[PDB]
Amino acid sequence: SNASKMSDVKCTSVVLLSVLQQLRVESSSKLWAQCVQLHNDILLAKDTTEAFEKMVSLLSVLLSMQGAVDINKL
Amino acid sequence: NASKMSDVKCTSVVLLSVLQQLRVESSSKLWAQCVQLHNDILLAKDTTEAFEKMVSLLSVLLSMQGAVDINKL
Amino acid sequence: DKRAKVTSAMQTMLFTMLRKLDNDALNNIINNARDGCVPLNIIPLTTAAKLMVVIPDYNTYKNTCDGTTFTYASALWEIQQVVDADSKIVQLSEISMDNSPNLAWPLIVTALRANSAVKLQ
Amino acid sequence: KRAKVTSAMQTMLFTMLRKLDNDALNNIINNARDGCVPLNIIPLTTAAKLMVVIPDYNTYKNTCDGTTFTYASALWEIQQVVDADSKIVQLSEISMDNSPNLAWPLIVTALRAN
Repeated sequence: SNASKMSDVKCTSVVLLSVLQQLRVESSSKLWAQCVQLHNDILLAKDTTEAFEKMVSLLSVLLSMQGAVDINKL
Repeated sequence: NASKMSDVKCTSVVLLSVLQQLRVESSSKLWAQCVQLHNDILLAKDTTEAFEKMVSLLSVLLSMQGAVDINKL
Repeated sequence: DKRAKVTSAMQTMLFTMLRKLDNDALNNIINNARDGCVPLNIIPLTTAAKLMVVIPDYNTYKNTCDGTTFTYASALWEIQQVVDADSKIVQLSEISMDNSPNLAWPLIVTALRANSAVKLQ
Repeated sequence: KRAKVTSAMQTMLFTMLRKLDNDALNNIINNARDGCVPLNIIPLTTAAKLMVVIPDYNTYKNTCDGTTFTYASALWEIQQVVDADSKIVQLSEISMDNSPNLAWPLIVTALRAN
């Protein structure tokens, strides 16, 4: 049950990083390094609480990019 | 189903990232084939098509003896 | 543009996975983003750390703010400053149903993650 | 620390793969755990050619019967077998008593059946 979500949230973080990469965030050197570190922290998370809180930060990077993604997927 | 669809597509993104970390981009022809497989998985409309392409994509990783430990296998 | 089709499918799968996780904080910030309330810096996790958020309209202001408290990402945040779209300070008393058409939307709220434990230590 | 990240990403990959619970993926993962691994991309079309490493007799007998090779939820028609020295091996040679005399691993070439 909880181990199910653990792998699910880790899989999700890889997609999130890939979506951010496809949005040319790698050109923002400092921001991209912060995204990679958060993704790394999620993959290395010990419990679902820590993984979810780090995902909050990682996802907020995507959500700040208005017009890059649509509200129709939100 | 619709969740099985999202899980398989999520898995294929992870598989490609695992292969990228294993330097498969340095084989331009093979990397082009992996990307096309991943693309077709992400664009699939049914689970059967998505799983058949995943077999091909996964076989790239499994072909690389000494790149993934037997523990995870 | 196959790359664009794939990008669209990858983004749609991402939010399908996110909803399937059913985390209250993730749901909150996605649901806020759908209404135009989006963060401007990375959402921080340590107490007293600074968050800046866009508030697009009065309806969203009332749905997230009460007094000096902003509710977001399953946490409470103490509002320090509000500025309008020309970067001019806005007092909370100005944000009323009657006065909001007079304001330059969207507003930008700066707030600090609230802490409940031994506040005077 | 990139090795820890890389190891975590690969553990999660195979945990997700197992969660998909697909027979064909399960079959090739389990075969790979025993050392039976492909040498080209597994094809999906009738009569397409596949090459696999077969490490030992127990794996050979686990996957091969007559001239049929079972793999990735499909049947494959064995076309040719070679040993480590790239010398052709007849199926009649791959036997419990004679396998100690072969140069393992073998490489089996087969064509997908429809």
